[PDB]
Amino acid sequence: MRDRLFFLLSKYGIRPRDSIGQHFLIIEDVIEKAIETANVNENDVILEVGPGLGFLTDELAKRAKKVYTIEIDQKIIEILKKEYSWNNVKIIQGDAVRVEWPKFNKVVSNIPYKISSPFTFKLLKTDFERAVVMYQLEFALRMVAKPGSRNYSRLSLMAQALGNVEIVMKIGKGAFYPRPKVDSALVLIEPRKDKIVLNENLVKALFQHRRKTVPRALKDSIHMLGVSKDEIRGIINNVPHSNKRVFQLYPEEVKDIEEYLKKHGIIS
Ligand SMILES: CSC[C@H]1O[C@@H](n2cnc3c(N)ncnc32)[C@H](O)[C@@H]1O
Ligand SMILES: O=S([O-])[O-]
Ligand SMILES: O=S([O-])[O-]
Ligand SMILES: [Zn+2]
Ligand SMILES: [Zn+2]
Ligand SMILES: [Zn+2]
Ligand SMILES: [Zn+2]
Ligand SMILES: [Zn+2]
Ligand SMILES: [Zn+2]
Repeated sequence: MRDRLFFLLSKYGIRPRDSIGQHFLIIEDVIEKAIETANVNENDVILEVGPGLGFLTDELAKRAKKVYTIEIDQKIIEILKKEYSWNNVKIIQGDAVRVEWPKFNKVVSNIPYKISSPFTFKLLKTDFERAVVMYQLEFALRMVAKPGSRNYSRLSLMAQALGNVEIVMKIGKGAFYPRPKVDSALVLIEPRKDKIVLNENLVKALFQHRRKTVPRALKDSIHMLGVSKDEIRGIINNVPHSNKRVFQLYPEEVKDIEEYLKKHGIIS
């Protein structure tokens, strides 16, 4: 399967990456394991991103009703059309972060690592049942980080606010060409049944400097928006969870800051 990649790459005379965050999955058992973890059946409509040379895509097309696969490289698409004969796959040309997504109930995909963050935020705001995606292990660990831990960040918060996230297994670096410098991780995401929907400008504001207390953080980001300090100082000194640093906040605690600011005219 590494061999099949080498033969496809030479056949079309193409180099195995345009960019730095890109690694082809080349173990059949990790593919079949992503698919079994996702429970892909003949009724499911799947989104995939960065199909590469169609290894995962081919397996998804045997099992699902319909697959949409988003690919940025027009040269890769010409190869997927020549190399495969799928009735039920729709290749979409574009940056997966920018293009409109189709309706899908599931995602099964090895994410190019350069887009791990924007893809994840975009997905969490989507109506899906289940997603099984490959990331770097550090990024996956960031996604399951708990409030108050050192790697807890905007990503962690939103993942916990909107999803249930488990790392299914470590994936060895041996399993990609070219070999990454670190291991990847098979990650399951389901939407929370009881989502905590937070204002994105607020969260962005707060975690611009997640090391600050929540009063410092709110005062700085709202001054930056053009508002007098004196106009803001009182309202923000009565903000809930003021004894916390931003990186210690549960989604539930952000929600109360939001409703407090909403009530006091700041966010609208
Ligand atoms: C899965 S890692 C490599 C594959 O992802 C594709 N790819 C890389 N970046 C993006 C992107 N932003 N949107 C969609 N496909 C991408 C590349 O063209 C390659 O086929
Ligand atoms: O299993 S990882 O350490 O190669
Ligand atoms: O190049 S990979 O290690 O992100
Ligand atoms: Zn096939
Ligand atoms: Zn790091
Ligand atoms: Zn599980
Ligand atoms: Zn100033
Ligand atoms: Zn609190
Ligand atoms: Zn509360």
